[PDB]
Amino acid sequence: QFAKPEDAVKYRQSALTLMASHFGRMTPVVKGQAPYDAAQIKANVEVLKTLSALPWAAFGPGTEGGDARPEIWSDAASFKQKQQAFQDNIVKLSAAADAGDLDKLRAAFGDVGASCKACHDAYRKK
Amino acid sequence: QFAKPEDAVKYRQSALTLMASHFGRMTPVVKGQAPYDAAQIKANVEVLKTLSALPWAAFGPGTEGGDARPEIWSDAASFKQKQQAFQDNIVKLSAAADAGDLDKLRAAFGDVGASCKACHDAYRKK
Ligand code: HEC
Ligand code: HEC
Ligand SMILES: O=C1O[C@H]([C@@H](O)CO)C(O)=C1O
Ligand SMILES: O=C1O[C@H]([C@@H](O)CO)C(O)=C1O
Repeated sequence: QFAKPEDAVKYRQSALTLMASHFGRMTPVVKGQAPYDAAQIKANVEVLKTLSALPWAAFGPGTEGGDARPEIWSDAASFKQKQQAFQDNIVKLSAAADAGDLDKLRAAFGDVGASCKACHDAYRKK
Repeated sequence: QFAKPEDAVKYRQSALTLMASHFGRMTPVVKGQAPYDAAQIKANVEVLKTLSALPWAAFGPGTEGGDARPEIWSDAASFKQKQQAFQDNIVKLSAAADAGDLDKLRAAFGDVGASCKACHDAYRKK
């Protein structure tokens, strides 16, 4: 869907920004600093679910740029396992949110965050 | 969810960018230049549905900036009717996509586009 590689870069950056917001806005809740409203979090995690699937299609062939390391393309199978692990942890977060269980939510939240960082450590420029 | 007004600006700009992409990528399909796969479009419109609800919460009190005109806040009821009309036209687009009907899709697509422009004409800086 991208006329030029820069358009793919702008899309994925925007998608990832929207993820950081829907993920990070729950930090005060999982820390207990803000109240836990199970329905609120269920709805937010549904949004995060949808967003979490979007960036990866914008790293298609020919879309080198931004802060994406070139190894995303030369090690396509590894990069796909980091996105899959992340998306599988998002499924676990959705399950915790759907269950309305704050303990399970904070554990699942931590697993998601670790998956973000694992990908950044390998595939995002400094 | 925004520490500073600039964070709300960056969020809404990112959300709107993701909308322009999920909306605009269907242009070749509604023009007949690309093939119509009803399931493909149904899935894409489901993404657009979700995205279409996101920008508005990032024009909250105190978030003046970007290319948002100040009248968004001083004429809050008018701005809310432009976002509601847009979101109602998104519902009609979802119905067309769910029905798998290209005629209905192209009419609903046109109505959505007109609603984007109507809001821009009143509330987006030049
Ligand atoms: C690899 C499988 C990734 C996972 C999982 C996550 N992110 Fe990431 N992120 C990745 C790359 C390769 C990049 C660079 C993209 C580019 O072309 O520049 C990023 C970038 C971000 C950004 C910055 C976006 C911007 O506005 O420029 C943010 C805020 C970000 N990523 C956040 C984030 C979060 C919160 C994640 C888990 C919920 C996460 N990312 C996962 C690669 C990957
Ligand atoms: C008012 C109810 C709007 C409707 C409906 C749509 N948009 Fe819009 N858009 C609006 C404003 C006030 C702004 C400025 C935001 C800011 O703070 O800068 C915008 C901006 C855009 C952008 C640019 C985003 C960026 O990266 O800076 C795009 C690409 C955009 N809008 C597209 C768009 C489309 C395709 C719409 C219908 C599907 C649409 N917008 C509706 C206000 C409103
Ligand atoms: O909210 C965020 O979480 C991850 C990372 O900090 C998790 O360790 C990230 O990159 C964000 O923007
Ligand atoms: O794809 C788009 O459609 C609207 C407008 O052009 C409809 O007339 C808009 O602002 C986009 O970025």
